[PDB]
Amino acid sequence: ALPGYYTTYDDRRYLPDDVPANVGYDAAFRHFSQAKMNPDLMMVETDRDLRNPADFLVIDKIAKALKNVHGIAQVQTITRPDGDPIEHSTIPYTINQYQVQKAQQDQNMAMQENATAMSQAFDAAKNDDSFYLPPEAFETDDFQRGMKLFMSPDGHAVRFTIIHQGDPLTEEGTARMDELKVAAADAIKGTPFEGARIYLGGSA
Amino acid sequence: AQQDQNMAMQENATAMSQAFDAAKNDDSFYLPPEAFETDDFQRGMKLFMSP
Amino acid sequence: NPADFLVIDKIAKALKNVHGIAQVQTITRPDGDPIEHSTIPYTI
Amino acid sequence: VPTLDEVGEMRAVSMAPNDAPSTLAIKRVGQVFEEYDTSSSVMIVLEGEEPLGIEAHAFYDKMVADLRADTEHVQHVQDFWGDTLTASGAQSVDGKAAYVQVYIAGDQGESLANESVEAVRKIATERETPSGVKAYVTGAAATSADQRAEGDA
Repeated sequence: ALPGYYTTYDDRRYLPDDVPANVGYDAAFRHFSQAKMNPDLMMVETDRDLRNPADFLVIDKIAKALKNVHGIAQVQTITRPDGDPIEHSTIPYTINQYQVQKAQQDQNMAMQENATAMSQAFDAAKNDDSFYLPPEAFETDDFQRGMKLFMSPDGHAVRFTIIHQGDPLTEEGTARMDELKVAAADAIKGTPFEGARIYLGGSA
Repeated sequence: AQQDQNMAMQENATAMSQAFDAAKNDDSFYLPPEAFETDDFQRGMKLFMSP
Repeated sequence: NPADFLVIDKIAKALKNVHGIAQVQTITRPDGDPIEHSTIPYTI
Repeated sequence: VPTLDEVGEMRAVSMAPNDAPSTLAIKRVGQVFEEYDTSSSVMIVLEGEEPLGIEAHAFYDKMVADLRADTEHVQHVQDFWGDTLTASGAQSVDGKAAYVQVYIAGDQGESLANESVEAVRKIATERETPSGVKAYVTGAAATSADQRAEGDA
């Protein structure tokens, strides 16, 4: 029986169902998924203020690197407040004589229509290959509220919420930590973020 | 006013370029043919590339 | 020519992304950093 | 002296060592962001029969106010459902449930954490709720507290 031996870390399996914790777990699993009840937290800390688009690019790169790791369902942060990419953030989104003149005006409107179609296509598919947040959007109160939640008051660090796939309190759930740390370290490499400190925490 | 709108749009394009340069982004890449003629790349192509 | 330069930069990126490699320099990265004013958004 | 059960209950020991990297990371996040200094958190889950409405939001806000009022146990509450920007993440797909993460004083297993969990349960349950809305306190710390309580029982 030695080879097949394995262990689990979810204590809700080792308790009677009538206990309040099991009831809450049952409700949450009825409505939400299991991984959401036990998320993870990661903080990347630097020595300078990150409340500018240039550092936002690196932050989104780190978020993408974290999400691409196997077994990670979704990652939310200042660049992904609800786990999805911010809308209108992709680069493609940013991308007699009188009668003759009006035809050029009509052509311009058609080209304006063409750009809208591409933007809608990129938004509907939740594409996240390219990213840029213009400086004006930083002034909107929506991001002011967000930056006070996911970033420190001095703006020297940003927290990431990481949600696993399936039950996060298994052997694989505990084994996914090293992959996340390696992914973050590789994502930082080559950027001005080099020299930062990474903290990983949570149940797993 | 349309001219002023164009300049503001020109300012917007500069900000994106500055952000991408500062962040050292490297996702997309393209070197225009004209830049190949500059002596800076002429010196480089004689070092990292065979004759 | 630019067409082959695209492939060269792709190879450089693939090499750099390998674990344990600090920086790769070549004709498309003379000092280990990407050449300035080379990103597509810059052209845009 | 009292019975062994009471003495054991009032002299619990934190499950995780201080040197553990996870506890250090959580405390570092708490102290850097100037929100809390603990390392244990619970997730209050509001389950509803019909999709949650504006009255559910009002009840949620009142409960959050009550939680933040009690500085003894609760140290920091992040109301992601409260703000519209992140409201999508907190609320379920069907829209009939929502959860909020609350940080409690004391580390997991330690008797202080169990007392804090009990206080949180009291706060979340004693208040009058909209008909069809029920509160449930769950999470790792709550599971640890239930484990200890059931063993002693």
